[PDB]
Amino acid sequence: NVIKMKSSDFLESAELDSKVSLAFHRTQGLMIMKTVYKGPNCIEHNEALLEEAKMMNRLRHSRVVKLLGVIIEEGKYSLVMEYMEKGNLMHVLKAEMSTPLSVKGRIILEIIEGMAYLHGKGVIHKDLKPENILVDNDFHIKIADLGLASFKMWSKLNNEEHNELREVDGTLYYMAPEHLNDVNAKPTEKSDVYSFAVVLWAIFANKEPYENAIAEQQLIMAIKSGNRPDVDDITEYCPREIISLMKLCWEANPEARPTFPGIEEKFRPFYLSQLE
Amino acid sequence: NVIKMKSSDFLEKVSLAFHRTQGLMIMKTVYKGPNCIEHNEALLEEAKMMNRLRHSRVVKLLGVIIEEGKYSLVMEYMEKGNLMHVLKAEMSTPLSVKGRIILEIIEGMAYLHGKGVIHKDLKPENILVDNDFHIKIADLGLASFKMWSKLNNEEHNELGTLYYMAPEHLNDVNAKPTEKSDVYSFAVVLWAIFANKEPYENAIAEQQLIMAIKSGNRPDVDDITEYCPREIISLMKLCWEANPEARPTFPGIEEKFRPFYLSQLE
Ligand SMILES: CC(C)(C(=O)N1C[C@@H]2C[C@H]1c1ccccc1O2)C(F)F
Ligand SMILES: CC(C)(C(=O)N1C[C@@H]2C[C@H]1c1ccccc1O2)C(F)F
Ligand SMILES: [Cl-]
Repeated sequence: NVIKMKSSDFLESAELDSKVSLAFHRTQGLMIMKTVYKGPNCIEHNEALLEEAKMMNRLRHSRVVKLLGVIIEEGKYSLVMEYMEKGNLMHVLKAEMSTPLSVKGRIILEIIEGMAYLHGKGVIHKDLKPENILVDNDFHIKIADLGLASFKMWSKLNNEEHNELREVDGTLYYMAPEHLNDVNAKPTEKSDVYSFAVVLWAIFANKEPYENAIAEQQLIMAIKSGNRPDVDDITEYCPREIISLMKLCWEANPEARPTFPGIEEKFRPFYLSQLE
Repeated sequence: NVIKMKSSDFLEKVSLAFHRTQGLMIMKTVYKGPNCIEHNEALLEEAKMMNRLRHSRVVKLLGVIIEEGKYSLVMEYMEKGNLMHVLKAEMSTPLSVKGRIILEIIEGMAYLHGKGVIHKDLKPENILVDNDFHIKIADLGLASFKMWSKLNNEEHNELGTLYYMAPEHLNDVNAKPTEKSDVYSFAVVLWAIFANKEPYENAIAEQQLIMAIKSGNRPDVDDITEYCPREIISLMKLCWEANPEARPTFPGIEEKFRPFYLSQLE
């Protein structure tokens, strides 16, 4: 069941850099709060938002970010989630203290475990990227869906005329070429395997791909016609097997890519023998 | 789909099996004898059902041999054997490894319950261990697979149980197992992990012990002469409650136990 929380239960809410904000619950401590809508009171979709909140609460796994509660009040709808101290994956990869190969290896296997969990329950992420991989103080990771790609009613609630905190309209580096300039195409398990491929590269590069691209359409068309992250831009020691894995996972044809159980079967013994 | 394998694909009853292209496996050969032709369709459909369970903490069925007079399940190799065999070795298992063994057991049982499977026979013999001390839950007695289990116990075929069983099933074979039946087994598996031996060694009859267990008696916590933490003793007492409804679920165990493992034991 979903825990129904109140705004009075939280003392202060400091907006943090990437509205997502750090929130101190008065009895249960530090949490993250995605406040999705703030505005005038319209109680139209509350049944579907709560049922969608129930569905996202059913997804329980050690490598998936738990929804802890929801604030469903007059003119404010928030999601409340667990706190992951080191922030997102790209924030950790850019830090002054460098992350060793064993921790990187463990990060990749935890990513695989979490994606396997979600695919096992029929969920396609549709938006796997470093920003959606959150890291605790022991370097263990949890996958989030901060763009609300799996949850239509909460995502549509953001894009509304009444909303003061409206999204006026990063993702495209990790979006599979079949989806670039193709809004109608249905994402699959294979779409996420592409994103993962680009996440692997990023883990060994310590940065976002495609730094030298100038315009958006230049990049879109480049990626659709075969261009990938530059493998020679990996300065530090990435093993041969992980480079082979990312090239396999960023195949142009979806059916040429492996699935996440197939990745895990290959990767886990490699992690244990070579990296741990 | 299930991979249909051949005897010619292997070089050799439970035995070590070398697949000619894929290396070492275990082959549980359930039947060897004359040709039983009728229920090969049900055996293959039951083989398909056991093939749907893919998880790092569950033994994968790699294939099945369904041939003239010979029926075998082929599964992954686990070098150190069952959990009880590893707990009895001359080199002791440290507390951190034991903690990780418990978490892997929890992960696997949560996987299985997530796919609607009740194990119904969780015990150290069904927990296999690899050379790095990582574990996988097995169903070596085919408790979830009636046609394959009945195929073993057949007239033509030429080829300790009670200690982990919840009291609701002792002297009540008709009662339906639940997720909570496995939670009791796990509770007794925890005890065993810190004792390095089977429970109830000093009991002298089956019927005495069964009725004792049904009326609340449990494995002896004073028999633990290693450091078992306080909160794991609290966890096993919670998990071996007489009333099934009083027991936690495996997601409930994990929520408590994982952060305990991470902060205190890792
Ligand atoms: C609460 C939110 C949506 C969240 O991370 N999740 C909800 C559930 C588990 C987790 C999640 C991760 C990835 C895909 C689906 C999904 O669904 C958060 F991002 F606000
Ligand atoms: C092949 C056998 C039966 C096996 O362990 N399993 C089959 C599938 C996954 C795994 C398993 C474990 C536990 C319960 C059911 C189950 O069903 C092996 F013991 F021979
Ligand atoms: Cl957890």
